[PDB]
Amino acid sequence: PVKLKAVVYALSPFQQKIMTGLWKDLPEKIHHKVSENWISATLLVTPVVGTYWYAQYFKEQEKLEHRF
Amino acid sequence: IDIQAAAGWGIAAAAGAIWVVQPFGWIK
Amino acid sequence: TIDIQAAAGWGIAAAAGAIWVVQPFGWI
Amino acid sequence: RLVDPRKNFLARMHMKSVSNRLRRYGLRYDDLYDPLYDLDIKEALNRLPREIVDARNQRLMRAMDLSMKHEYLPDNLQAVQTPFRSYLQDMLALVKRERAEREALGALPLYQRTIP
Amino acid sequence: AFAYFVLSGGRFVYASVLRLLVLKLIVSMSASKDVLALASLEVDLGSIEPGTTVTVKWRGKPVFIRRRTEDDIKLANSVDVGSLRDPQEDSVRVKNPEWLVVVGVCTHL
Amino acid sequence: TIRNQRFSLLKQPISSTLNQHLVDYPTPSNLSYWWGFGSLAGICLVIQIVTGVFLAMHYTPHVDLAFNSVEHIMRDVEGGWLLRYMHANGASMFFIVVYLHIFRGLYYASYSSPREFVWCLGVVIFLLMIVTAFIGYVLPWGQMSFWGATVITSLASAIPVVGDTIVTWLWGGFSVDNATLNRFFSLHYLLPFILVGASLLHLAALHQYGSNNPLGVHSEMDKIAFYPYFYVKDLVGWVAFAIFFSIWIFYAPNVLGHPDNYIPANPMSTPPHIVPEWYFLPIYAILRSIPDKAGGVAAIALVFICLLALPFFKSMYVRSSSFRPIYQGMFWLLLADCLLLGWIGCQPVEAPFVTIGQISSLVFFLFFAITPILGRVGRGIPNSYTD
Amino acid sequence: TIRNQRFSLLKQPISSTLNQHLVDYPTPSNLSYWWGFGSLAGICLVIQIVTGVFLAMHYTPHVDLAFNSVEHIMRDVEGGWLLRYMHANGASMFFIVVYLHIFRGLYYASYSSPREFVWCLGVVIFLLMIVTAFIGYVLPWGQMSFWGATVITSLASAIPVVGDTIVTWLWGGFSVDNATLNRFFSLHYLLPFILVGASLLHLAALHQYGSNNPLGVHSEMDKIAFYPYFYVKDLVGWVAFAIFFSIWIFYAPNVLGHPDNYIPANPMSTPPHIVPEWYFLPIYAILRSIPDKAGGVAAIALVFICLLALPFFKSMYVRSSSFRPIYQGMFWLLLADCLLLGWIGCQPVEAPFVTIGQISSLVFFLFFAITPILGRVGRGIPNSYTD
Amino acid sequence: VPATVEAVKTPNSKIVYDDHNHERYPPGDPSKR
Amino acid sequence: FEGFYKLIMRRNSVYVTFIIAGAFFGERAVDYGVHKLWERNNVGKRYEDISVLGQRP
Amino acid sequence: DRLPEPYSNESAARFANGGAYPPDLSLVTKARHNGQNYVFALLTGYRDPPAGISIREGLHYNPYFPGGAIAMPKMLNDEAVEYEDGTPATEAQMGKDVVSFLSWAAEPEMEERKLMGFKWIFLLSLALLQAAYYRRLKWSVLKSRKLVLDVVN
Amino acid sequence: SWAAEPEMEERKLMGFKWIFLLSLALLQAAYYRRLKWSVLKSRKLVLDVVN
Ligand SMILES: COC1=C(OC)C(=O)C(C/C=C(\C)CC/C=C(/C)CC/C=C(\C)CC/C=C(\C)CC/C=C(\C)CC/C=C(\C)CCC=C(C)C)=C(C)C1=O
Ligand code: HEM
Ligand code: HEM
Ligand code: HEM
Ligand code: HEM
Ligand code: HEM
Ligand SMILES: COC1=C(OC)C(=O)C(C/C=C(\C)CC/C=C(/C)CC/C=C(\C)CC/C=C(\C)CCC=C(C)C)=C(C)C1=O
Ligand SMILES: COC1=C(OC)C(=O)C(C/C=C(\C)CC/C=C(/C)CC/C=C(\C)CC/C=C(\C)CCC=C(C)C)=C(C)C1=O
Ligand SMILES: COC1=C(OC)C(=O)C(C/C=C(\C)CC/C=C(\C)CC/C=C(\C)CC/C=C(/C)CCC=C(C)C)=C(C)C1=O
Ligand code: FES
Repeated sequence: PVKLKAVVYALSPFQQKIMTGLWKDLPEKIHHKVSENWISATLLVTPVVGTYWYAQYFKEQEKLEHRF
Repeated sequence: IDIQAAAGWGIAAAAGAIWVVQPFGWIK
Repeated sequence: TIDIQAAAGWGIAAAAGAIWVVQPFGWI
Repeated sequence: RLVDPRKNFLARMHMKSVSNRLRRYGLRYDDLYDPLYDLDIKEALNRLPREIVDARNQRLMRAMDLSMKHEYLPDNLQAVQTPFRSYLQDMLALVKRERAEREALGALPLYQRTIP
Repeated sequence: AFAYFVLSGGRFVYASVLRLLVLKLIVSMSASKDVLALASLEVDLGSIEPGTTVTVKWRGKPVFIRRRTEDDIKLANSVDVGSLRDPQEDSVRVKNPEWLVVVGVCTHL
Repeated sequence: TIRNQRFSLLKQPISSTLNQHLVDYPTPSNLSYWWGFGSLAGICLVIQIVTGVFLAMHYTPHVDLAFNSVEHIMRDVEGGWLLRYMHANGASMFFIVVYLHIFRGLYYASYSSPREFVWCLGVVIFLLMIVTAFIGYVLPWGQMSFWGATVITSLASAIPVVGDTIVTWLWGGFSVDNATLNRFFSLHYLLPFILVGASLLHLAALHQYGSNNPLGVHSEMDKIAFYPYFYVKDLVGWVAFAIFFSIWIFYAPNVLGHPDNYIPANPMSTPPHIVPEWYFLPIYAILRSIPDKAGGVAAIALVFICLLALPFFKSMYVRSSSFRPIYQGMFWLLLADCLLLGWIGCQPVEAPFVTIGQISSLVFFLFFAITPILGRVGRGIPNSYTD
Repeated sequence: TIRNQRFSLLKQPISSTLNQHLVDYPTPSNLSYWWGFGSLAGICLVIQIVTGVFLAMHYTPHVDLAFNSVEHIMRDVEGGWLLRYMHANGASMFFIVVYLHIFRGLYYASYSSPREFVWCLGVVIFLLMIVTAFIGYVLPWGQMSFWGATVITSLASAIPVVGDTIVTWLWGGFSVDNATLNRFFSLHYLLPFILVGASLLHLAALHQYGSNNPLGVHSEMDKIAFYPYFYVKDLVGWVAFAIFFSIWIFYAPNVLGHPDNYIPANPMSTPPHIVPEWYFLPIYAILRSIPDKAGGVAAIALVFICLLALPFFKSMYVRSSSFRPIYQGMFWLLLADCLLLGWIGCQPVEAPFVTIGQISSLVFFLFFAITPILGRVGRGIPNSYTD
Repeated sequence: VPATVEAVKTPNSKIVYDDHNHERYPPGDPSKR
Repeated sequence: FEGFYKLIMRRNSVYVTFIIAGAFFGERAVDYGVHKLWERNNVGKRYEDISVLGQRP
Repeated sequence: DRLPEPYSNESAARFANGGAYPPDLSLVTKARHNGQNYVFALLTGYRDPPAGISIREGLHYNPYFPGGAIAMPKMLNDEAVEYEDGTPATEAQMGKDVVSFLSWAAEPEMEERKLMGFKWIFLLSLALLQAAYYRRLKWSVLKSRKLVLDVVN
Repeated sequence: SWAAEPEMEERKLMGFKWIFLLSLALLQAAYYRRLKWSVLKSRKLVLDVVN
């Protein structure tokens, strides 16, 4: 057991609003999600999308070359 | 607290049986 | 220098067991 | 070394990003060193004074509370944070030095990890 | 010393019993006698037009028969043996220069 | 406390083990929704077993009757189509949930000490899932069932000395036939029970040290009971999973599969497009990248060797990707690589997909090769980044 | 002590659970060979599962192929005659061992407090064994199998209102057909795994207080570790059981069975003699002693009710029959009665076997009616037999 | 004086709860049970 | 009104019956409403909407 | 009784069709990619081959069929069938109708399946809203808590 | 008779071999049990009670 020194105040679940917090400070939530994860989203989407488009470009050139 | 609870839980059991098994038509 | 002898001794046992479970006398 | 922030600018960006992430939770870098990871950290932590370990435990409870609440520290509290003020590395290094000295002279370890 | 000698005698049986039971389960998964009794037959065939491939059945092994044109024979004889992954000549694999009879099962998998 | 009288019934010997392991077990309070996929995997296993036991009441494991009995379930059995689609799509859902479960562990370094045994037990579980799902896919005895079995059972032929002997023993004959289907059905009923037992050991191993948390720090200062806090949290994921599963079962029941399995098996003709289920595609692409049969099988084994050797690599003492920006970038590159490998597996073996698959397979193995040296370099970070 | 270093590996967390529950579990030192049948029953269950899994690799659950697949097992697959005889005679050995295990518990009153839950879990196991073995006997689809399944599924018709609909639901139609045989196969693969779980809970319940001993007294003063003392005592029983099993497998493989099951099932003509396996005969006898449809089924249920209510009767505080001459005498009469009932079940329904079966059924139920009376009267033994 | 010690020694009837996730109902309102 | 209302939040046996009744009636109403919208969206495509239904020759 | 078979076995079918086997049509719309569309296009897609393409004797050109050479002839010609409802039996009308019949034959449970899907996805969405509320209600006491500690940095 | 039981000759050879071998194992099993238990069965127990 860890020795702990702390004071905790808690409110009853039936004395507070339950769902309205979902759509509170929404602009801040979106800004935090975008600004912290845009590098992570870039590192996942770019290799997948870039490789996919290169394959389609390769297939289109190969298909046209074999035509008469 | 004992007879009333027994009656209430028996009613719930009977309601559950009619809900799981639907004996509509067998009520003849 | 007895771990090496332990390995060699157990290697003989592993070889002896292998020839015992699988008996490839008709293959050698 | 390339990990030197003063010599290498890439390390400067690496240190800045880690400091910013730690500062949001009020955590020091030495609070990420958990005693269950290995017995050397546990031995080093047990040798530290009580006031340091109590403060480490309170920063960890504050951070776990913030993480649970999907919250960060207020900017006023973020200004006073010292993410890279050390309290464990020197003791950890000494514990590792003592462990190696025991091994070099053929002594039994003072502690071993339980086979899970 | 005597006790270890006596206990080893019964250990002989225990190892043999374990080996027998394990082996009996393993060999039970091998090919049955009714399967092995259907592994050798013969089938006759006819002729096909040039430039085509007909697949015949033997025992789960399709057989590829191709009537190769004279141009196909020149194309199959103008290759370096050294570059081949499996060094082999065209002549040693064919009796009639027109009829190639091979089993149509990929050697990979 | 002298226990002379009986207190709460959950503390009696009849249910003390369930109380301490399911109800009152302490859990880190900051666990995110990414920690609810272990319970979802257990529910997917229960769905697979329950539907499978009732499907086996109508399925005949004979080559002359296997395909027709599956069609008998879909057409004649009252409620048969639902059981079949909940079992066919259930295997895909199981793999989706487990794939997310694995990548959660990779992101947060959940495999690290002191939970190395939890990761190792999971890898064995993943092997059991792969074997179980594959032999089950042969049961309908369609075109992809037959030709799927012809390949995998031939993998043993990579062994030089006894490779052909193992292939024939695995087949029960000289080809894929009723002997193979009958033995695959028995193994497909047994392996899910072994998978249940492996999951129990998996959960027991984790409960020795508790769960890791998104911060990856010591969590003893802020632990709460599993019930009701993480029961209701997991219940949200269960209902959201049920909507996703229902979309496939009732509106897209055949898009996750291939139409060629609706053609009865033909040992003479071969489909021009022989592919496994989508969840075996990344492994399939790695196999096809190596231009050698022996090398390809070794590469598949090396994948599981790299997974097993991951927890035991000497590393830095920081766990979470939230504080490891370089390892965080590597993780997202690995996730994109795994998706790239799966898409390449569906592509035919031709340019440019051959080269792409080889680069993708190389990048996948680089993650496990670069991770250990990141830890060795990262061990010197606290000395370098002073106050 | 401070567990700073690693002592014996058996005390490490990897094997601590196995060490405390198997190697070092405290066991009364005076346990006789009658306490070795629990491990024998566990070994029989494992033998049935292993042989059954490999037999399911060759068996076809179809009415057109079930009989021939069993004959194909006997004649074609190498060693298949051994697997089939091991499985068929293994079910008889399982019942022989479990019947001796139950009677040890009756003689030494091992059902008494504090082991009521152990006995109750054993009764549930016994029901699982009966259902498992019965539906397995239907799988070969012989004359015995068909007419055996016809009446057991017909037992549900004893219920007045919904009895017919349960029979048709169990059949999957209007007669015992391929639907009945196919669903019996699935349940026969699943129930053995449920038996494994029930036996583990059975074992866990017994370990709460420890095993009873031949003297029936408190044994905490003379307990020894299970390994190696009761391991080497159990090993003697295992080898002796193997000799017993080998005699049946290799020299009398069909004595414990009826030749009628070697005739393919004919729904048109019933055999002149129609009996279950020998281990079901005592239940057969009680069923046929009641000259009523509903009464016969009610008596069968009353057998398991009486076995379940046995531990809860207000009994005296003395367990072992070695100190209870009246109870000891009644036990030997009950054993002779159970032997008589099995012999009666093998007899056709006619005089004098109708009267004998009725009397034997009454004597069987009298044992469970007199035992509580013995306890209440026996309570005053210490106050009447004074020094 | 440490904050925990000050809080223990000084009961405060004007307690403020974290409101990022949940906003409280006005004090003196009937329960939403 | 108040009689059933006070029994529902006071006795779990009554509340369980209320849950069972709500599941019975709620599912039937949804099943009826879904079928009505299904019939409205598929006018003229039903089996009984076939004009030659009953004259094979 | 099942629908009658036109041939005794597969070999008889191939011998009567130039060596090609007409596949069973019970699941054809499910056994091909884009099955409903592919069957309609294949039935109504018999046309002259592109320039430079010659078709061997006994086969017919169809671009939708892989390879372009099909052993089935154009069977859906105008007025090939007399409809009892009087609708004009054009090539496209008969092609649309037979694919509709083939679609039902492959998926006879679709209407029951679709009705179950709409009802239960709607009911599960309602349960998802309750599940979110139930989770947030239980966790509100933890999320709104005020923690007071002595540490600063 | 042969057609009904074509495996009988192999079955009988197996039975004689393995029943004989297991009988040797039973004799060794008894020695092993009595060797491990001898320290318990020959022990001398001195207690204080009389009646
Ligand atoms: C184009 O081609 C391809 C496909 O087609 C379309 C595919 O679909 C796939 C996908 C398939 C996979 C990813 C699965 C491959 C992986 C594994 C592990 C194989 C799965 C394993 C098996 C099929 C083997 C089945 C296992 C057995 C038979 C076990 C045998 C042993 C038994 C039963 C027990 C042994 C007995 C004893 C030791 C005796 C004592 C035992 C006791 C219990 C007492 C690939 C790659 C492919 O290229
Ligand atoms: C049938 C398959 C599986 C089941 C039923 C299962 C079940 C669980 C459960 C219930 C948990 C605890 C709750 C949770 O963290 O979600 C857990 C944790 C974990 N599992 Fe799985 N699991 C499965 C597969 C796997 C696999 C394949 C791996 C790795 C290759 C794995 C690795 C882990 C790890 C590392 C943890 C601890 C993570 C942490 O505490 O942060 N599991 N598992
Ligand atoms: C003991 C439990 C199980 C039983 C008895 C069982 C039984 C069956 C049966 C009888 C079939 C054939 C019917 C059909 O094709 O739909 C089948 C198919 C299948 N099973 Fe299982 N199964 C079990 C568990 C699992 C598990 C755990 C998985 C996933 C790992 C799985 C994956 C599959 C798959 C993919 C198919 C083929 C589905 C298809 O395309 O038709 N099964 N199973
Ligand atoms: C999961 C494990 C098991 C499997 C897969 C299994 C499977 C089978 C199969 C396939 C058969 C038909 C082949 C034959 O007739 O010899 C069979 C028969 C039988 N099984 Fe099992 N079984 C299992 C466990 C058991 C158990 C635990 C019992 C006993 C309670 C049992 C009793 C029987 C009996 C009595 C027969 C009929 C034997 C005869 O041919 O006369 N089985 N089993
Ligand atoms: C699957 C079959 C069964 C297995 C594997 C099994 C296993 C065991 C084992 C290992 C023990 C402890 C050691 C021993 O006393 O032999 C035990 C004890 C016991 N079993 Fe069973 N058992 C089975 C069936 C039954 C049945 C059918 C009953 C009777 C209803 C029963 C009643 C008991 C009782 C009363 C004990 C305590 C015996 C004592 O300590 O004196 N068991 N069982
Ligand atoms: C409206 C009437 C018919 C329809 C809708 C129909 C449908 C089909 C379909 C879907 C295929 C397979 C397409 C594919 O393989 O991708 C096919 C193939 C075939 N059909 Fe029909 N069929 C019809 C009538 C006929 C008739 C009357 C004959 C012969 C007189 C015939 C002979 C064949 C043959 C030989 C093939 C195989 C073609 C090949 O393998 O190249 N079909 N048909
Ligand atoms: C704090 O820690 C905990 C977690 O981590 C954070 C959890 O995630 C969960 C929830 C998840 C669980 C329990 C996963 C399910 C368990 C396993 C071993 C995975 C597979 C389980 C299956 C297939 C169940 C089948 C087993 C049966 C039927 C056994 C027989 C028993 C009965 C019928 C009663 C719990 C309770 C928990 O406390
Ligand atoms: C001549 O006549 C007779 C026989 O013949 C030769 C017999 O052999 C027997 C032997 C039978 C005995 C002793 C009783 C067997 C007992 C039971 C309970 C079997 C009933 C169980 C069945 C049919 C299968 C169980 C079905 C289940 C669990 C349904 C599955 C459903 C879900 C999973 C939801 C008797 C008495 C007999 O008089
Ligand atoms: C002092 O205590 C002990 C006893 O006296 C109470 C015993 O009598 C025995 C000997 C007898 C035992 C254990 C009988 C138990 C049998 C059971 C539960 C049925 C068969 C067992 C199976 C299938 C094993 C299942 C268990 C596990 C962990 C799954 C993995 C196993 C396998 C894959 C084989 C032992 C070891 C014991 O210690
Ligand atoms: S089986 Fe032909 S390349 Fe693999």
